[PDB]
Amino acid sequence: MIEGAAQGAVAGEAAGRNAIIGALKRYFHIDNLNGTSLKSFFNSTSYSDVTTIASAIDTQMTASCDAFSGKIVNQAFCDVRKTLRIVADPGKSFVKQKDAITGAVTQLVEKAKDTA
Amino acid sequence: TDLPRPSISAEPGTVIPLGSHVTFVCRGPVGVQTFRLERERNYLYSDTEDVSQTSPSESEARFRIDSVNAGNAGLFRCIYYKSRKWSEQSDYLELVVK
Ligand SMILES: *[C@@H]1O[C@H](CO)[C@@H](O[C@@H]2O[C@H](CO)[C@@H](O[C@@H]3O[C@H](CO)[C@@H](O)[C@H](O)[C@@H]3O)[C@H](O)[C@H]2NC(C)=O)[C@H](O)[C@H]1NC(C)=O
Repeated sequence: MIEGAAQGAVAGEAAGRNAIIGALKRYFHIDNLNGTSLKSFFNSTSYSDVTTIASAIDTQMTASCDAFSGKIVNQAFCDVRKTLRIVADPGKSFVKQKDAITGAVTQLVEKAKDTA
Repeated sequence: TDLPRPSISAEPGTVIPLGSHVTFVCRGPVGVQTFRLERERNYLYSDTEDVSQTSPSESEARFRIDSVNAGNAGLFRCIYYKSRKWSEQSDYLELVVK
């Protein structure tokens, strides 16, 4: 009785973490965030905390898709800048990366909970 | 349309010995808000807002690699943002590391 409410509660938390992790992996083609695995990343921060995840993804994108670093192992992650119209297009106004990431993460968390 | 094309140069040159330094200098008109240094791909870039107005009509931004490796080799180009529009990109510059 008491320990099935326990296994039930962690089964639900696992399915939520799994939903957001799959969504971030499939959309950003990333397996790690902020120096740790996405499963390890979601032990400390909430599964629907759009602001924290978007800021961490922004910081990682600026750090791993730069002109200085040389060879970028993960091109697909940087390629997301083209999806979010973040790459410079002559004649048009600036699109901030953090804001586009925030909108994307918003859709992804809504989609994961929509699974729920 | 009214924005002039930026130019890209490398100092001390396009051929850098392995381990040595190189600096890409992006030049545009006065009032550049942001310079963006792009690689062969649009999504691989570095931005800077420390733009120094050298002359009443020419401003520049510098992107410096202290120690190049083989992965730094390849194409680079400049683009700048001014008056709510990105300018057209400069021509590509090939960095050769030996
Ligand atoms: C993202 O990576 C950073 C590290 O680069 C992690 O930041 C650190 O997170 C811990 C909480 O897990 C913060 O709390 C504690 O701070 C006290 C001082 O108040 C210190 O005594 C503890 O040892 C621990 O550091 C810490 O301040 C924080 N530091 C920074 C620079 O952010 C962060 O947790 C990572 N985020 C995720 C979701 O993994």
